Amino acid sequence: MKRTPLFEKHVELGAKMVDFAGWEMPLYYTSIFEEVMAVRKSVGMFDVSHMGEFLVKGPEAVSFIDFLITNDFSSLPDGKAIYSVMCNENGGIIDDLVVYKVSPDEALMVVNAANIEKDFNWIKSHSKNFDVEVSNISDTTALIAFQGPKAQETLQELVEDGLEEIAYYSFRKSIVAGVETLVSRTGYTGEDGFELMLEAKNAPKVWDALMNLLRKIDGRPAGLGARDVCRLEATYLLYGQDMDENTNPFEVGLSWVVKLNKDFVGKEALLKAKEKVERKLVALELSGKRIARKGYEVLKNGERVGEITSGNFSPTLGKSIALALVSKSVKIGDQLGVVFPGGKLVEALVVKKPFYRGSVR
Repeated sequence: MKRTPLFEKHVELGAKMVDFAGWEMPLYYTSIFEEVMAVRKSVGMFDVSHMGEFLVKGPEAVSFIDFLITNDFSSLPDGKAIYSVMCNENGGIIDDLVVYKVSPDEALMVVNAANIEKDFNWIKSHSKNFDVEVSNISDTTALIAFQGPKAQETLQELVEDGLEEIAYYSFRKSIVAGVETLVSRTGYTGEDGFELMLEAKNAPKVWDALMNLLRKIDGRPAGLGARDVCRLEATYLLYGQDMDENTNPFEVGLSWVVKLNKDFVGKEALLKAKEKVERKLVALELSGKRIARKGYEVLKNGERVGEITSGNFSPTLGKSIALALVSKSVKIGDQLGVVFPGGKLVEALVVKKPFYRGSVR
């Protein structure tokens, strides 16, 4: 499996390793629940160096990005990032991502680990008519997520610039624990927090410095187990589980990242798609302790209405929770049934999204 520049650190901390998108990653260090608690109460630090980063440099960086993504990038000012999806000609989601507008001549794209190759090939196969050069810097770049209600007050000590100034989804080049870092107020937890992008060679030192601070505030390093629990609670999506090329943005609650007033790949397909949205992604709270998994059939009074996309147990709400892609007819308050292996039906209630809103700005 692929190894992050922090692999040795994880093993040393005694984390239980798991395979994620071909990467050898920490499922947890102590326990999934203790790590989720850390994120919800103090600080949870995640190694997300498996994420990919692409650089788009050139006079037409802005137009190129605006052409590739569904969200409006042509308006973003320097130092601002944007969440979006990138669609194919048929409106299918190739991947969701975050693009940083460094300057009119430079944009940075952070994409999902499992999609680095697919994404990069797609982006490069579309740079032809744009005065830009696209490069993949993933191989030498690391990314650390410092998340929690106490993330800022804890991290400040090591950052030479004021974190307060950095607004939600804004970023700034600064120095962290003595190394150049691209610091953004972004996250996947539902709590306040930042992501620290840096040269892979400097990841070990930054991680150790941060670990030092965590022990002081009773925070903790957090693995993929806690990452999935927190993102699901926050009701954020995970490409491949909740959406893929067989779903368009409107079907999974991402209409807000699609701006049809501009031109982009998949535009025409999406105009038509918007006219007939036949599916939706709903939040479910199941009865019992069993966790629903992707693919489990979801029924309404005995008739199929869709299927589970993501499932897990939320210690924050003390409930088995799930996301499910179902027919447009399903509404909040409905009593559904989830078919577990062996045909066992488990009751589920449709609830308003998101399950939980923390300290995120």
